[PDB]
Amino acid sequence: DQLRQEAEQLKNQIRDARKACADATLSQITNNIDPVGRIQMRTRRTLRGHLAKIYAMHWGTDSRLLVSASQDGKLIIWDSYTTNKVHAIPLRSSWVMTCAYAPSGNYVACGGLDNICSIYNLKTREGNVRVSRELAGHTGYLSCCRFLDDNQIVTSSGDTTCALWDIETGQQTTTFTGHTGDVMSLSLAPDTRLFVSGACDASAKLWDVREGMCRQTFTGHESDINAICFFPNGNAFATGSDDATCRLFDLRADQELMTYSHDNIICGITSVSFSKSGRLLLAGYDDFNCNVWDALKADRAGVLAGHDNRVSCLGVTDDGMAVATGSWDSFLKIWN
Amino acid sequence: QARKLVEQLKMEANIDRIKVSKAAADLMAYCEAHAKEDPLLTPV
Amino acid sequence: AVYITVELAIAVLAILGNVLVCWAVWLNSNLQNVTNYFVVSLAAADIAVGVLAIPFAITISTGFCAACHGCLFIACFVLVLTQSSIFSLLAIAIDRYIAIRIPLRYNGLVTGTRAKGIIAICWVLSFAIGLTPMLGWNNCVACLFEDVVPMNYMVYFNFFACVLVPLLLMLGVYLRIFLAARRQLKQMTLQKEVHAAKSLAIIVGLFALCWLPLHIINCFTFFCPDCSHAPLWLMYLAIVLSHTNSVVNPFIYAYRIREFRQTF
Amino acid sequence: QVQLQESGGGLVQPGGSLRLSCAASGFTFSNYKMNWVRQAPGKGLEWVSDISQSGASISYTGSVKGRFTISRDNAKNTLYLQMNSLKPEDTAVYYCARCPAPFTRDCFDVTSTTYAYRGQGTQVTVSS
Amino acid sequence: QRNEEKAQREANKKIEKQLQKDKQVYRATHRLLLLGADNSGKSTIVGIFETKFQVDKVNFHMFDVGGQRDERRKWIQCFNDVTAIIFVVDSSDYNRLQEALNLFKSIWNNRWLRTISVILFLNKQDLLAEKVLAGKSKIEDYFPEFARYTTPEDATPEPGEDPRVTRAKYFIRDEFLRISTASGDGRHYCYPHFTCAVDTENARRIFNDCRDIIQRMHLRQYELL
Ligand SMILES: CCNC(=O)[C@H]1O[C@@H](n2cnc3c(N)ncnc32)[C@H](O)[C@@H]1O
Repeated sequence: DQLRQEAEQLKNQIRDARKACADATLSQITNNIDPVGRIQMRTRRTLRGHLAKIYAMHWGTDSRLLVSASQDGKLIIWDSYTTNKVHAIPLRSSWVMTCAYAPSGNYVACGGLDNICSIYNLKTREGNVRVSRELAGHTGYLSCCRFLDDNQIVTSSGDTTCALWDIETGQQTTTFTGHTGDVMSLSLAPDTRLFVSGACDASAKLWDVREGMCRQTFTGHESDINAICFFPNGNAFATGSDDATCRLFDLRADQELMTYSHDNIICGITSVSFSKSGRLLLAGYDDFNCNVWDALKADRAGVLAGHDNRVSCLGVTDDGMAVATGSWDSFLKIWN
Repeated sequence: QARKLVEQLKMEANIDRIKVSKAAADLMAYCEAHAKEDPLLTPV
Repeated sequence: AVYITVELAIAVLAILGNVLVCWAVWLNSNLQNVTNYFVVSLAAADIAVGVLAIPFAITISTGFCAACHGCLFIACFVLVLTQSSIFSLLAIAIDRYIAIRIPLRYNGLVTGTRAKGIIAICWVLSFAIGLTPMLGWNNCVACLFEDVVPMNYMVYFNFFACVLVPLLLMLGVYLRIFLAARRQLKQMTLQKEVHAAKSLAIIVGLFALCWLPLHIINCFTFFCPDCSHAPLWLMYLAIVLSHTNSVVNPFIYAYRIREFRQTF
Repeated sequence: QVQLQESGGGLVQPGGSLRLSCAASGFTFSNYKMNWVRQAPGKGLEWVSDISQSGASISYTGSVKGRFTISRDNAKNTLYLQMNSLKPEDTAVYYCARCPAPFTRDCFDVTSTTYAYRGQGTQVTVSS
Repeated sequence: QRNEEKAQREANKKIEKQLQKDKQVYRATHRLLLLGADNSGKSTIVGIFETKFQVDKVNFHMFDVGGQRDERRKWIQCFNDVTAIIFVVDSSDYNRLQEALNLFKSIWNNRWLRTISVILFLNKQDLLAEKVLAGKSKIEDYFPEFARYTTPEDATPEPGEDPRVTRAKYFIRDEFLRISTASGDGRHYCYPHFTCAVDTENARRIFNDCRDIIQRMHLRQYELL
C-alpha cells in the first residue's frame, strides 16, 4: 500500500520535472526553416530471392552488403551494388524475427521463436558458413539483436528483459530488467556506450552497457512500441508503435519533443530509421507503405509505394547513400 | 517489484533535464550541418 | 473486304488486351507466379495472333499470285500461331484442374520449371501439328486457304485434335471444377451455384462460340458440297469470330482473377 | 503514462449492487476496445465483459450474463461496470483493461500479471 | 578484379540453385500453427515445437508455441503464411473454455490472421460426455444461452450417443461458429471436429480440412464461389 503510493508519486514527479524543461516545442520552433519538400525515392533494385515473408534486415558498416532473415528459414547475405547472393544460410528454426550484421563485417546474427540469437561466422577457413555460438538464455522469443563488437552482442527478447551477451564466453554478462511487457526492438548508440529499447508496455528505456541499469524511462505512446532507432548525434531516438504515430524522445530533455502523426493513417509502425543527416525519419507501416517523415518539422515529405504485404523492417546505410525496406511479400527493395 | 520500481524512479528522478528550445536547436542545427553531407535528400 | 477491317480491328483489340495483362503481371508481386505464366503464355500467343496471325491471315483471303510453297507456308503458319492460342487455352484449364482435384500436392506436382515445360509442350506441339501439311498431306498459283490446305486434314486430324479435343477436355474439366464448386459452396445455395455454373459457361461458351462456326463449315464442305460454299462474307464472319477468341482470352481469364483488376 | 485508475469497489451484501468506474488517461480512449478482467481469491485471471470502440458490439461472460452491465464515456475517457445481484462467487479484484491495438476487434490481454494496459484493480468483496 | 565479380556471380548461381531447390521443398510443405491451452489436448494430437509428418505424399510442418510466454499478440503475427491454424480446446473445462472463445475471437478478428482458416478440434469429447451425463456442473450457469438452445437438425451424432450429450456437443460449436460467421467476408472458414486422445484419426481430419481450404483458395482466386 505505502510502496504503491510512493511509486505513483515518483511517476507524477518525473513528468512534472520534464514539463518544466518543456519551454518550447520542437514543431513550434522548426516551423520557420524550409522543409525537404517533394521527395520521391525510386526503387534502385528489387532483391527477389526469399521464399516466405522477410521479417528483419540490417546493413553493414561497409555500406554495400546487407543481411535479411525470412520465415522460410533462409538468411540471405545480399550485395546492394550487384544485386547478388553472397551467402544463403539455412537456419535451425524456420521462424526468425531479427538479424544483424557485425561492425567488423565478420559475424552475422539471427533469431526468433527458438529463443536463440544464433551467431554465424562468414569468414570460415574450412569453406561453408558455420554456427559460431548459440546464445540460448531467454525465456521467450528473440525480438532483436545488435552487435556492439565481434566480442559481445546485446539482445532483446520476449522474456520481458534485454540482455548483454559475450560470444567468446557464451553466456549473458549483464542483464537488463525493467520493462513490463515483451521487448520488440533495440538500437545501439554511435559511441556504443548505451542503448535504447522499445517494448509492448508503450514505454522506451535507455540502458547503460557498462553499469547495467536503466538511466531513464520514457513514455509517449498509447500502444506497443515495435521499433526503435538512434538519432545520428546520439542525443535522441525515434520509436514506431501500434498507435499509428512515431515519437522522438530527447535523452537530454527527457521527454517526447515531437509526435509524427497523420490522422489518415490508422495502422501501426513496424520499423524506423534515420538518414546520415537526421532529417528523413523513414518509418515502415502496416498498410504496405513507408512514410518519409521530416524529423525537423513533422510533415510527410514523401511515401514508399511498392510492396504487396506489410513492410516489416527498414535499415539505412552507415554512409547514408542507400536505404532498404524488407517486406512480407519477400522482395527487398533498395532505394536511394 | 514496488521497491525496485521505486528505486528505478528514484534513479530516474535525478537527471540533467535540458531545455527543449536548446535541445531542438541542436538537433535542428545537426541536420543543417549534415544536410549537405551527401544523404538521401539531394540525390547523387 | 469486311474481313480485312474486322480482322485488323481484332488485331488492335488483341494487342491492347494482351500487353495490358502482360504489363500487369510484371508490375505486381502476388500476380506473378506459376498461375501467371500459364495466363501470360496464352496472352503472349494472343500478342502473336495480333501481329503475326492477322496480317498473314489477311494475305490468304485476297488471292495473290505466288509460289505454292510460299503461299502454303503462310496459311499453315497462320494455323500454327492460332493453334498455339487453343493449346495454351487448354493448358490453363488443365492447370486449374490439377490445382482443384490435387490441391495439397499442387505446388509439389506443378512448379515454375515445369510450367515453362508445359508452355514449351504447347508451343512445340502447335508448331508440329500446324506444319504437318508442309511434309505430307498437301494436294499442292492463286493463294487461297481451301486450295492449298486440304479439307481431309482440317476435319479428321485438325478439328479433332486441335479444337474438339480441347473443347471436350475443357467442357468436361470445367464441369468437374463445377462439381468441386458445388461440393464447396453448399457446405459454405442456388444463387452462388448458378453464378459458378454461368462463370465456367462464359469461359467454355466463348471458346465454343469462336472456333466451332469455322470448323462446322469445314465439316459441311468436306462431308457434302452438293450445297454451295459459305458466301465470302459468311466465311469472313467465321474467320473473324475464330480470331475473336484472341480478343476475349484476356477477358475470360485475366479479367476474372481478382488481383489483375487492381493493376488494370 | 498509460495508466488506468479503478474507482469504486468494496464490500457489499449478496444480492445487492455495486457500480465500478475506471478513470482512463494517457491515450485516446475512443480508439480502443475496452474490457473488464477479474481475479478471484486463489485463482487465475478471467475475462468478464468487453465493449467496442463505438459502444455497440457488447459481449459478456455467461456467469455475468444479464446481471452485469458494461458501458463507456468516450468524451471524458472512462469505463463503467454496473454490477447488479452480486453472488458470493463474484468476489474478485476487477481490473479494467484496454486492448493492445487501436482500430481493431482482437485482444490478447488476460496475461499472467505482465500486461501494461491495465490498472492496479479494486478489491470487490461479497459476504454475509 | 574482373574475375572476382563473375566468380561471386557464378557462386550466386549455386546459391540460387540451392535456394530454388529450397523453394521446391518449402512450397510443397504445409505449415500449421497448432496452438491450444494448458491441459486441453494439445500434446495428444501432435512436448515438441516442430513436427514434420508425411501423409499421402504431402509433407506437413506443425508448429507448437509452448516455449514462449502467454502474451501472444506479437509472435502470432509470424504465422500468416501458415495454411491452417489448428485451434485445439478442452470441451470439458467450462470455466476456461470461455477464455478459449475469447482467444478464438482474437485469432479470428486479427488483421494478419484474417486470411487463415481455423481447423477447430473440440478435444476431450468423451470426457465432456462424462461431465454432462453426471450433471453436477450445469452448462446454463456458465452459458445461459444453453437453457434456450435446442439440438441442430443437421447434427449427426455417433451410434449410442445420448441427446443430452448431443445438445452439449453441438452447443460448444455454436459459440465458436457464431464468431466464425460474424466476419461477413468469406476469406476463411472454421472446420469443427469432435475429438479425444484415444481417437487416432485426427491427421486425416486435418488432411480433408486443409484440402477444402486450399481448394477454396484456388476457387476464390478465379472468382468461382
Ligand atoms: C487452330 C485452328 N486455326 C484456324 O482455324 C485458323 O486457320 C484459318 N482457316 C482454317 N480453315 C480455313 C478455311 N477453310 N478458310 C479460311 N481460313 C481458314 C483461319 O483464319 C483460322 O484463324
